[PDB]
Amino acid sequence: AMKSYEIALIGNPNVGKSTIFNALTGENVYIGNWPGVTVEKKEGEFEYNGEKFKVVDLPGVYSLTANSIDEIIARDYIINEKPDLVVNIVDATALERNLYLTLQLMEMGANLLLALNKMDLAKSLGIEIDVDKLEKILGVKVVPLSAAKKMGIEELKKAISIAVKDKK
Ligand SMILES: Nc1nc2c(ncn2[C@@H]2O[C@H](COP(=O)(O)OP(=O)(O)O)[C@@H](O)[C@H]2O)c(=O)[nH]1
Repeated sequence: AMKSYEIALIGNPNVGKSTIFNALTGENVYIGNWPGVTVEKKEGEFEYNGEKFKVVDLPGVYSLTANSIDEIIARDYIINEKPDLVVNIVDATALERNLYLTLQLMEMGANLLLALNKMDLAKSLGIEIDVDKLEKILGVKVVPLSAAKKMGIEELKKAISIAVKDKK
């Protein structure tokens, strides 16, 4: 009946991935781990419009090399599980370093959406981001938000429903 999609959340540690995951899924959540390791695996889902969205939280990583079991898990999933959409959660207060992962993600031909979190913190720290320039330079859609202050989440949901169609 209801059409489904699979989306993955990935970014550096401490960017608000857990906060965004909870905001998107609420009570619909299973918590376990990846096979044979003590790396936590969070999965949940939300309904938006008439469509259903399975959300997998990938391990927080700084790059997608193979220097850790986390990078391995994350890379294996992105490439071999082929999610309809990778939501790359990026911290606006440390853009440069967050974008290292982003570049690798683009390399892999991930269907990508950029969630530029912590806009409040950046503003309060005097950090300026030209979101439009960023969107332009990367050729990826950028959704500014502040998940901890419950701002932009709805915007994000909408952008997700739109971005998954870009896998076709
Ligand atoms: N200022 C601010 N803090 C945030 C935001 N989102 C998350 N945080 C805080 O950043 C810290 C780490 O967030 P968390 O979701 O646990 O990050 P994760 O490690 O990427 O999963 C927590 O203290 C959050 O409250 C935001 O939009 N603005």
